Amino acid sequence: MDYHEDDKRFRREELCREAEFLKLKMPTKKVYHISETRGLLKTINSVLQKITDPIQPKVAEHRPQTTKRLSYPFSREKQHLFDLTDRDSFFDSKTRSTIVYEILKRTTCGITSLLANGVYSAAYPLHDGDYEGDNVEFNDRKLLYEEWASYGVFYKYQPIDLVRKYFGEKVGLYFAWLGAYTQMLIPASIVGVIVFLYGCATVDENIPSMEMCDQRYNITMCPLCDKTCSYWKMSSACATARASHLFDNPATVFFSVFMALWAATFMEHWKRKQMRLNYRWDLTGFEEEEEAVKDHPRAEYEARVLEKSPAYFTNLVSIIFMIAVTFAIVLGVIIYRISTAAALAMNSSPSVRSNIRVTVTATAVIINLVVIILLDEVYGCIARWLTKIEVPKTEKSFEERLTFKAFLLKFVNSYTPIFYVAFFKGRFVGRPGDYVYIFRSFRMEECAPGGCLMELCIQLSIIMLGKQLIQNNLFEIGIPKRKQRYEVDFNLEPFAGLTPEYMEMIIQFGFVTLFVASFPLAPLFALLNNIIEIRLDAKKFVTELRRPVAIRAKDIGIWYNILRGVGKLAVIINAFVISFTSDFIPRLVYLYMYSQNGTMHGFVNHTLSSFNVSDFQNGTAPNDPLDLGYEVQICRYKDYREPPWSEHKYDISKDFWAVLAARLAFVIVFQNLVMFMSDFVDWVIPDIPKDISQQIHKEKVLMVELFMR
Amino acid sequence: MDYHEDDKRFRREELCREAEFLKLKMPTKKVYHISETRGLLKTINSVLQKITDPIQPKVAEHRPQTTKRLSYPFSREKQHLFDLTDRDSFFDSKTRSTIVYEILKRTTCGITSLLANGVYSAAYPLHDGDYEGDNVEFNDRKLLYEEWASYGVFYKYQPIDLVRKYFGEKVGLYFAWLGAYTQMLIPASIVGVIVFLYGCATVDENIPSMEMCDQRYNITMCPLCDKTCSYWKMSSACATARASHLFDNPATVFFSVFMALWAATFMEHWKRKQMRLNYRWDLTGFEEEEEAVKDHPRAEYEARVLEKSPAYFTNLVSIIFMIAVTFAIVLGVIIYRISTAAALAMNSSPSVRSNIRVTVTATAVIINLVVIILLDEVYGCIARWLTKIEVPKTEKSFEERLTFKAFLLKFVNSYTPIFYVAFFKGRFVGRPGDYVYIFRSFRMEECAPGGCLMELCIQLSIIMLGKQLIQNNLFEIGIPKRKQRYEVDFNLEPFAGLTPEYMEMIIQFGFVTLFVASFPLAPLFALLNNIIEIRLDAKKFVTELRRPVAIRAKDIGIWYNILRGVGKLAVIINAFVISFTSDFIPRLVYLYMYSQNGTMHGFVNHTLSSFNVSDFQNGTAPNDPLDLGYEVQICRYKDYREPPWSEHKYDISKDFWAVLAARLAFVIVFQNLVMFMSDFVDWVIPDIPKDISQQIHKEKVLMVELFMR
Repeated sequence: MDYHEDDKRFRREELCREAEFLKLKMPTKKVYHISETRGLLKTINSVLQKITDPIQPKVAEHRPQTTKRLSYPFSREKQHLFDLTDRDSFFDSKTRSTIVYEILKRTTCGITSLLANGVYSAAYPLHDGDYEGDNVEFNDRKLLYEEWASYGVFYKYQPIDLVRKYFGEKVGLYFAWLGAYTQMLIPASIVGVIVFLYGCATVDENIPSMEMCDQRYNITMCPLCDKTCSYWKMSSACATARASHLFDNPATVFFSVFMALWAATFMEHWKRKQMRLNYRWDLTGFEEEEEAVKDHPRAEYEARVLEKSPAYFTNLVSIIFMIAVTFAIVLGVIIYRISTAAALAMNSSPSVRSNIRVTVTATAVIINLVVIILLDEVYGCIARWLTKIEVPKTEKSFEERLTFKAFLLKFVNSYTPIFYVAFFKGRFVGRPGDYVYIFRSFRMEECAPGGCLMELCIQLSIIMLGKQLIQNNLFEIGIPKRKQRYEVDFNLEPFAGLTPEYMEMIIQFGFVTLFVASFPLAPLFALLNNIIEIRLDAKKFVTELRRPVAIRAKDIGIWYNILRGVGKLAVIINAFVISFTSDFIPRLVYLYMYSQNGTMHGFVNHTLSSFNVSDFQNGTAPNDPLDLGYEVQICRYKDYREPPWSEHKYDISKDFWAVLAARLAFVIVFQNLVMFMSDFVDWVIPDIPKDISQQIHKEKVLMVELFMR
Repeated sequence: MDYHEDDKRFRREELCREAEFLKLKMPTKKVYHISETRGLLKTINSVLQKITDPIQPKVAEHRPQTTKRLSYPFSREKQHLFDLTDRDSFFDSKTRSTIVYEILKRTTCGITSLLANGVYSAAYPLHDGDYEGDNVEFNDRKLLYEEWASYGVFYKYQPIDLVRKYFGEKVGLYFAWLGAYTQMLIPASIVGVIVFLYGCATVDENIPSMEMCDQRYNITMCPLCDKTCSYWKMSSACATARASHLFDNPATVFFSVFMALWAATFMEHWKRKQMRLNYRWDLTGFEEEEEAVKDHPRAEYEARVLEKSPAYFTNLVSIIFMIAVTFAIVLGVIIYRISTAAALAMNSSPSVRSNIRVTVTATAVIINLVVIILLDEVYGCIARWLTKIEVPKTEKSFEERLTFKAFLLKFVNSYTPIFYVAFFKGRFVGRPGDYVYIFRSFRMEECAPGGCLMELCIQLSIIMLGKQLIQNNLFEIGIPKRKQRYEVDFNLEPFAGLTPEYMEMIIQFGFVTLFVASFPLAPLFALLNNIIEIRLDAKKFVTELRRPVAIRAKDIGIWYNILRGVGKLAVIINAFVISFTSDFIPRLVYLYMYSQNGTMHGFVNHTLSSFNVSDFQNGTAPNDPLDLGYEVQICRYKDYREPPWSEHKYDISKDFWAVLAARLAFVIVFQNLVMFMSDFVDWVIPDIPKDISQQIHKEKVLMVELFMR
């Protein structure tokens, strides 16, 4: 139980005589405006503040805000500056705490650096009543828990107006945006599953997968290892071919075009939605620059340079930042190197001959992801440290700049293994004549049997699927870190902002639009993550957290630029994934230039290249030839080269240049047309809606001609 | 001589009784506000209007505008709504005519459709005094002629403030923008001439031009005609090789990168410049939509549909518009076809044997350009007609939409021959085994001897150089169409807007940034056109034209979007001009893959392909073999194919695929990096300047704290 107050205060009861000395200076300044009262309880005492009327419209008229009017045309109230209710119970606790907090910022000797100084420990508004409990008299928070934050009701809409009224415009703006994201993922997921099912239908009626799964060929490949690997049948490893056609379907290209156009129309939908929201709440964009106090070490260094009586050191630490990005890349690839080398060439010790080499990939990805998740906090801390060194101007500039520097780091270490696997995997190894040795002592890396697409898909799928669960489970074992009202809310967690909360969503959006070329069904997994995530966040904002202060923002700001950036980067990278990785272009080239008939047959016989086994470099031979055939005289590998019985052997063939030319041509055409379409749907859909335009115009007319009297 | 009036009126003295009947209705409405007086003179009488004071600040306070204040902080006067001069001679004739014109628009029974109706013939403000003349008492127009509009003083700066004060914000905005364009062309031209001179230096020290100009080879090419052409020496046509190296220099690539970055920094410079101009004149962007009356056939069709008691027919005529664009393309190429066929295979008749075939190209381009310039007015008239059929909403929407539809047409017919020559010229012809016949009766077109770059350069150079002169000279032979003050100004030309005046500048900007890949030195020619053009336009606005009405705009609007569009389109098209046309990539491929040494030699011996002359299709042989050599057994052509003594003959060789792959790879890399750099310099340079920001902030502070008293 309490009376009707606004903002709390947590002092620390017992240098320290300076803490208690200066501690009473601030409330003497607070006698002038607010009516404060304090109390004594169990362990450490607290200070209380209550607003009185005759200064509250003084501060409410200090700034221009809108409140509901007296008149109402066409079944809806209108808004104006400050008049025509007169109840003395119409100021919401959100608004009351907002005004009180503005008085807290305005006077100083600010309370922010005073709070971080050590004299005060916390400064937070309280909430009315309690979530759930017994016999509460219709709490608003209880209503919000009963309608929004429970797992039982997930499929019903966001009650966005109530959450705006109770938590403020920023939090409500976040949940509104995530609502729009999850709502836009529905047709993306449905079309995703349609494309995957069309992949499932045409499995047993294609040419390449039959020709790989066929018996009676006795065709043998080159050993793909240095020492301890033998020759192997094409018909042996044929599951990966079946799933390969399940993923590189000629409908998946259509799905990629659909996804780029989907990202663009998502941007349009959200611009339109925040436009109508900024109608419904506040539209006056004349927010005062320089109003808030500056970041205090700029004042401290201004005292230093003021004693001395630079714009170069920031550029120097920007170069330091780029250095950090580069070794973030190469350290990422090093970590993938170690993870692939979790268990290499271990066949000599057990002699049990399992040699399945499938779960090895799974351990590589899992151990890999543990290293990413552990490294991520480190990169965040380096970001805060470096940005702290930079000494920016204000609070807003500090938050913006820190946001950017955090995002680059999480982008890099979160997407570098997928870039390594999708592109640079099995390209740089030579012919069986001469292998490319790294560290000048052993071979680089061979591809997966039948294509390096499977590692991409099962690696991608459990990052996007399981990153959250591995993060939540492992994060706690790692040591990461009649009752009175303020004593309840003191024991809650503090509030830290929304940047660690937006960040995961932007990266997830990356996993959607950056790799749906080789792997469809991705918006499905993002949706299944998303439904659980939104309600988990709601339960976090109600249960485990104290109230925020509700600073009134008008748009999310930087995150829209980051989304537009990722959504524009998507196109070129999907072009390279379709052309290079997906093995789609050699099928079309073989269907148009080397057909020998109408349709394709012997595509696999076209790709392979017939090495002569007598030409290894004295020790790169297989150790024990397995002799599945009686003997073996020639092995085959897939690199488009000429057979050895021609006068030139092992050189770069004609077909390599032909297929390379076709691949690059597809990159040009795809990138240009999809840039044009994505710019087109930007141009077509109006950023402003009609209803808001004519509705604010009608409101302006009725306000003026009702106002002149 | 006159007294001090503002706006004239031209009636038509003698159905007609309705003209004189309704003609007196408007001045009876004008008795209420303005003091009008009329006169009688020579041929057809006129009506005069003079403003009086006590209604003039009524209308000046009807709208918010800024006028100079009384106070001045830091050596500069400030501005505010309307107060604190009080002279009754401080309203400029521009402003007085502006207010009078607003009263002319506001009351109706509008004067615009009344003017186009037939009752009134003209309605124009007059000017003070006269340009030049004898013993004038310091005319402002005389000052402007003496300082700005004369050819004698061209190199001195634009007096932009005076022209804003005397002609208004729109005209001054035009001349300001063109000033920025011409000023930005200086370093572009200097770097252009540096690149051309670097081309001039390295002529006699290269490999390919020596190898073409060399004697002692006796190498012969295939005849390049159907019947009446013989075999020819490579050393014969060697001027075109020399100039070819003069144009496809490996420094010209650097110049192309410089030009894309130049276009982007031009956009930044002009955004910044109109920002400071909109500081100096008017910054309140809250201009009233729907204030002006609507376009009258929308009211007429609203009367029709109002009797009946569509949004599809506009889409249908948009499809009609796209049809018009397509046959504008193909008609353009047809016209080039005719112009190339101005004199074809005429060698049979004279038997004089000149056969120079150089001036033939010149006649093709000249006749071509006559056809473009004659066709251009037709396309303009179709644009006005079609847009008239569309029936838009307002005047502003009509001007915008007509602007767009005019620009597409002039873009298409102005750039289609250069697109045909640069790309599609000599690509589609086959090998000497089988030629590609168009119309199924005769051959398509061969390339120019030694490269199709010369036709591009000499065709481009005289369009951009001579289009203006041919337009001005031919345009007049084609029949294209004590004295009192208003009788002087009646005999002047009317005013038609700025769209035919912006249009030539945007197309010229196209000729700069769209084809500096194969042809440097282009900003030089644009500069030489430009200096003459700006002063010719100034002399036009002073001498041959009556005054405009000075509608206050705040930016050029649509033309900035068109400039950004062209400047963004420049990159991809420069990539294709460098890669495909410019013959730069085969030099690099030969320098890296078929070197046989360090540097290049025998590049020409590498390119040619050795056809066997015994394999023509019974009549495609040369008619009379010229027999410059005793006999001839093999001819050579440049198409990357295999010699006939191999088991495969005349097929597509390896080198064709290799060079094609290299070309497309260059297109990808160039387009992406130059998009990134052009986006980068957009991001770096601040769109807002510092001085304007802090200066308007200081003005706001001083205005408020000076205002509270």
